[PDB]
Amino acid sequence: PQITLWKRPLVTIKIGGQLKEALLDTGADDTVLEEMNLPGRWKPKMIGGIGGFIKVRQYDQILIEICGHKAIGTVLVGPTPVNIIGRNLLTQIGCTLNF
Amino acid sequence: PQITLWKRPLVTIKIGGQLKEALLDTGADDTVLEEMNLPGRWKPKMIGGIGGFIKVRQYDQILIEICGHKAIGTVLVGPTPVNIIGRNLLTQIGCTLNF
Ligand SMILES: CCC(CC)CN(C[C@@H](O)[C@H](Cc1cc(F)cc(F)c1)NC(=O)O[C@H]1CO[C@H]2OCC[C@H]21)S(=O)(=O)c1ccc([C@@H](C)O)cc1
Repeated sequence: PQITLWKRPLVTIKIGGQLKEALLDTGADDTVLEEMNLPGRWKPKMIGGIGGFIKVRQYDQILIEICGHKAIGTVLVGPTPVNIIGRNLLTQIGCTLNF
Repeated sequence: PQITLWKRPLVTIKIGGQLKEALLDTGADDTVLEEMNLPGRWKPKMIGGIGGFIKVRQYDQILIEICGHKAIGTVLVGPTPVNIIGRNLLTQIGCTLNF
């Protein structure tokens, strides 16, 4: 799909058997999801944005189905206000910006 | 132009006679620029992100030429880690997401 930007670019995702809504975010290098129990081994990490930093659990090789398009990669889990699909996964589903 | 996301979608903007680079950010509702000298009256405002909130100076009806495309709209100036072009201006230059 082609998505205009008059509204937030929210898509439906499937991760860990759970269904969520997530913002397709070209301003995010990596994917950040609100707290969830994601199976696997994880390493602590810190990430920063507007307003400061949050502590997240770094998970590698996580399967996510983004708008029906499958991708595997690093997924950060922590206290983000919103689920964010970052460029690490946008590249796998072939997402481009167009103007 | 069509832009892949293997690298940050950074573009050159011209605002207030000054040249800057700014991130095309579909996850940002609003445009927020690193500290800069913008002529005009401005209103105090607070905006939130991953780490919390920052105080910014709000400038309305500001002209920006983003990658050679002209847009006029609100520009927030404050302690952002990176210059971000948000949806309020991306819609004006016809930016879309495509996958
Ligand atoms: C400038 C910040 C940006 C470049 C440094 C990085 N960020 C992405 C932005 O797209 C962000 C998305 C966002 C949307 C929300 F609705 C809520 C929220 F908390 C975050 N937008 C944002 O802060 O926008 C501001 C301005 O507009 C407003 O609307 C939206 C909120 C307000 S990040 O998320 O911090 C982030 C993502 C990933 C990493 C690692 C994994 O790489 C680090 C950091």
